[PDB]
Amino acid sequence: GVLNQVLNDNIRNGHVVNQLMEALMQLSRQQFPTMPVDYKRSIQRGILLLSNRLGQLVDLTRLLAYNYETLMACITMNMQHVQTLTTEKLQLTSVTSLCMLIGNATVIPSPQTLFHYYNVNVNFHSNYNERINDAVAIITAANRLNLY
Amino acid sequence: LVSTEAQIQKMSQDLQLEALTIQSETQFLTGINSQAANDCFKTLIAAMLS
Amino acid sequence: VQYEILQKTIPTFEPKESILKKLEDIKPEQVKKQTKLFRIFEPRQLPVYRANGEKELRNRWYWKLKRDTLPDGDYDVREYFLNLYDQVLTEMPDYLLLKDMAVENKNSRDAGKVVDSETAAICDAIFQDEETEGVVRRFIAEMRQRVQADRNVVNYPSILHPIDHAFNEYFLQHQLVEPLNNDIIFNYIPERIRNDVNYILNMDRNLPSTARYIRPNLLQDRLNLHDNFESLWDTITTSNYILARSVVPDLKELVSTEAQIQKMSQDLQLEALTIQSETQFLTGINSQAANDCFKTLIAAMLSQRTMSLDFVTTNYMSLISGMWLLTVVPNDMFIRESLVACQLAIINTIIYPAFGMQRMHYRNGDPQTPFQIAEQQIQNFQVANWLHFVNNNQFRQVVIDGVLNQVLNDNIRNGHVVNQLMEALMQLSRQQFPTMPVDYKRSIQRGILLLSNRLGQLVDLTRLLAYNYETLMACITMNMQHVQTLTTEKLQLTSVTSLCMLIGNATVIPSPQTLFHYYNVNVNFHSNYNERINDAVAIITAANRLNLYQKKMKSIVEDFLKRLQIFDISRVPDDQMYRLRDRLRLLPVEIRRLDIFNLILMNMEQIERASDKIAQGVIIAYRDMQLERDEMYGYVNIARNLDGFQQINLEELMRTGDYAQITNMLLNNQPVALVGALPFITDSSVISLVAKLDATVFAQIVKLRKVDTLKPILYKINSDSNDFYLVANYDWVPTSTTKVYKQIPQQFDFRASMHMLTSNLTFTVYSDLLAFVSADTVEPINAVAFDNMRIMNEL
Amino acid sequence: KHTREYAEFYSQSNQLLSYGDVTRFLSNNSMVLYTDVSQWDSSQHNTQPFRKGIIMGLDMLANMTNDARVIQTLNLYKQTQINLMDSYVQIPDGNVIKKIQYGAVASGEKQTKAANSIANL
Amino acid sequence: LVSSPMSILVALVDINGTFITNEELELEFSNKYVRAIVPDQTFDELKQMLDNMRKAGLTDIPKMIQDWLVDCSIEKFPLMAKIYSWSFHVGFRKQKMLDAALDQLKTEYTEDVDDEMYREY
Repeated sequence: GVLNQVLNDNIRNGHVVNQLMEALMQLSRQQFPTMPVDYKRSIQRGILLLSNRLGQLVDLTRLLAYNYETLMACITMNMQHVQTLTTEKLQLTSVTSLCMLIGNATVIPSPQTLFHYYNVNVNFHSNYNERINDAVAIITAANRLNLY
Repeated sequence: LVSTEAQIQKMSQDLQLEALTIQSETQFLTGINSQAANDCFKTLIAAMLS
Repeated sequence: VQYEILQKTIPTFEPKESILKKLEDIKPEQVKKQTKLFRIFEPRQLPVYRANGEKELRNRWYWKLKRDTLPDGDYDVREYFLNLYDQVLTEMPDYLLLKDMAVENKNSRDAGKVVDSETAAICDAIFQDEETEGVVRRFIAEMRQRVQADRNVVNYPSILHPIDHAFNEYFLQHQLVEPLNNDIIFNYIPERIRNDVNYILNMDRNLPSTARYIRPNLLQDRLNLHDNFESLWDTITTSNYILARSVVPDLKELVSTEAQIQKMSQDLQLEALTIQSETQFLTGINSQAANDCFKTLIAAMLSQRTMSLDFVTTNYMSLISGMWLLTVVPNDMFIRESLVACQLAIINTIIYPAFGMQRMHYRNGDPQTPFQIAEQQIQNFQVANWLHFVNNNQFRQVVIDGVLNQVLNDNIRNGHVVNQLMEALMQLSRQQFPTMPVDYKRSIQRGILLLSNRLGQLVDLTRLLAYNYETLMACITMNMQHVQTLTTEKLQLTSVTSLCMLIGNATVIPSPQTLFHYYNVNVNFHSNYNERINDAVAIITAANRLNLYQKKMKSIVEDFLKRLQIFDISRVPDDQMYRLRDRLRLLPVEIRRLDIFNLILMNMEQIERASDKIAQGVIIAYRDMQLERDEMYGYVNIARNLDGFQQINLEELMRTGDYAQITNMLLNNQPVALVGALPFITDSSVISLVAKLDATVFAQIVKLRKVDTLKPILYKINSDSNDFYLVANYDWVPTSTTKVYKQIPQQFDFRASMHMLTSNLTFTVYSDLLAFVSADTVEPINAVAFDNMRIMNEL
Repeated sequence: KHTREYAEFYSQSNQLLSYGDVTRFLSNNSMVLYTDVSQWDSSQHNTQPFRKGIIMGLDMLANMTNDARVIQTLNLYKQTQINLMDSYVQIPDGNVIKKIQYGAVASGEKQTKAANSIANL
Repeated sequence: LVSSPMSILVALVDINGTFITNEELELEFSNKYVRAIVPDQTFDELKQMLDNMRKAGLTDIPKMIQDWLVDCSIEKFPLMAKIYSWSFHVGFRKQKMLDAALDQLKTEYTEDVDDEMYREY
């Protein structure tokens, strides 16, 4: 009964990273016709820096997807997708850090962490519903009591 | 996480930003620390969840 | 004067760092020699009991593990066997002479010898024992060695467990040494060095027929580190470049710098009053620079390390020296940016202005080099021909003596390209420079004159460079892979000018001792590389075949790179090491390591079942089952097999942590067999068996959801039990509801355990074969190149 | 002298950038961070980490040469750094000389200026 | 005490054209305009510096700085430069070598440092 925003199964198993690697490898073999050769070498070597971490990136994608699904199991309110007024800024250098520093150590939410998250979500949802009920009851009572 | 000195060494050797830079400018690897990696992981998962 | 000492705590910072050696400093790994026979089992005397559990008068010998340190849990057992594989690989020798292990058999009729001393200990223990049968004593008395001097063979008696015999026999029959003689020693020299007429090779020893040597494992790179391992390849190529710099001979009897500089000053007609371009022509001309240029060029070509051109555009003599350098050295040896910069300077300073052509507007990143455009645009035939040759001058990839080598064009090797360069330069000199001031044409002419006053010296220098390159390339054992490196070696063009201006008529060629040293260093590095590849591949394959899924193999690749001794492993990221693991995983395992692992795989179950520390499982039945009669136990609740019972894998139970099935089966008293390496408690108490203690050791599994603490009871009921009379006085065969899945030890049969180990009676092994070769060089005045002519012919 | 980052040493021939180079990139999308570092003589980063970084550089350089004299020069420099890692200072105080442990950086050494520039960068 | 405010004052004056170093004394001039962006914390620090001045018995110098702070103009900045230069003419501070050294080698070394940062450095 809860709306959930789920990922492509290729993200969940991390296989899409292979395609990324494939594309990256193709980009490393390109001539860059008019580009100065030193800049071309630097760009191609960066492309290979990301491409040669194929196994680590597959592991990272699987870990991220698994953590997302496990923590999403604890969400009790509909995961409505809207474009919010203010966003969360994300540095692409932080993305580089995550891509180049991730190892092979699996980290999943602790069962107590999952229960805490689920309990906080349930408490917020129940409080939201109960305060809606209280507000609606008071408003309707005022209207029916003719408290103009 | 991968040792940050090892990864910085690798990425600096491969990128060679120092040689590309003009002699009047400074260029080097930035934001390749473990704190940034943890922040990215948390930010991605939390943003998707919320 | 009294002193006061104030100390402070400075935190200790310990940078992570390995100790890196140069290629010449890498010591060859020591030759493995076996001193004792490898043994996993030994004979041990145990009391035996009758069918009713009564103790017999005589004991019995059984095979028992020498080191019973075998852990609990199936995964830990497989890890133990991986460690055993490592131990056996460490103990596997390179060669074997059994007379070293031979000891006196004091009970032999002929006072003969046996191998090893532990066999003699067993022989004494069996012979002196009163319970030993006289047939065994006769057999021990007949145990002696047999020598065959004509065959150079010796056979020794040995007492070994069948698995011990298998391992030792494999060691004996798969040794690495092989016959050595003078023909082999000379064939060890590279063929091109032997075929060279400039070297005379001599020997003053006749190696005996009983001499041996171990061949280096010179397989070409199975990892292809030249492909996509750019940092590791950069390290390898830098090490090769440093090694090559040390073997390039120093130029001798160069032209005096003072005399040459005076001659150049006279030729240039330098004026004190005027600022001139010719004044810079003399910059940085010295013998040290000439030697540096020679070493840099030859070492970079040998190691295939990319070079970078460093020059000042205001120095035109540097540009003419660069013309010569680009003529002789293939342009792919230079980083593209420096090559195009030097070519553009040459074009726009010498070529286009000579012909009145508008200055080239060359674009950074252009697909064509400046010389490639000039070749199409230049109409003079000589200049265009030289430009075309420089554009198309390339190394030839050729496999010589099984090694990939980069070969210079034959016209470079005999110095004929210098004539084409000189024809182009003379054509440039004849030009008018229509758009330039006459002084500019004068400066260009004076630089060309400086270069062309030494045409014969340049031909000789090109021939010398090519000859030294190919002679030192004969000593390379690993494939010369042509690929641009991450970092380059800087080559100042003033050094090229110094080499061109100061080269004399003296011919210098690599010393035979220098060639042998270079070859030995290369062979040592190649052999160490191959051996460490073999070790890593064997360990990785064994771990995969042992199902060690929790093992992180970063440690194995880290050790492999550490033993390569030239890589700073602490700065190698884990991704690169796991890529190396992936590449290693695709290589076949070396024959000896593979066979040793096959023996271990075949015999590991038996070795594990020989352990007294652990059992292979526990059958929880809920019915009375009579204890088995075994001579070395009495009555024992042992199960030889798990037939007829549902099996719960304890390794899977511990991995998944799901105790639902086992808890349900324990609560419902459903017969089961918990399978996995377990510790057990040995209990000789008959009352404990009557009390059914063994059936009480499973409720903790339900209580705590743990199987680590599980320790089934092994009953050992015989006349040594305190309450054994109950068995004896009631014609009662003990029964139990729980059985311990375990095997009984195998009896030690002395006659069956005797094996005649055969080896060579005696030989001597040699390490450095080139030590037996004394080499010398002909007079350098008469040293000839490939074309049968003297390398340098100028007066 | 040819590295622009080292303001103390950078110069084409002999003269330093006495007016400095900071105003080129001052803009409304730019900010300049400046810090006084005159008090970083006994800081923890001028202790073992700094000297051992220099020592590691020397160890790397030792593998790039075949000349015994260059290797001996590098060894002597490394020994100077090793000795200066565990150093004490003398300070008089009336009639008693205090020997105070000091494994940090100070002027009066040949490499102080350039080494401080390297460490600060 | 008197020289402290300058380190903040330089950050309160907008650029209306400036110099740009080219090579060691060579200046190319820009007409670039840059506004001075100053957070409230910097103003609090300047207030604290003036309070320290007054706590030491200074009345005229902090009053001059406050008067200049009304406009923060470069035309009246010569008075700030004057105060800065004058501060250094109150002589040297030739304290005992013991006290000066102990001030120099006053260290609080800790094992609680960022290992990653130190290894990278």
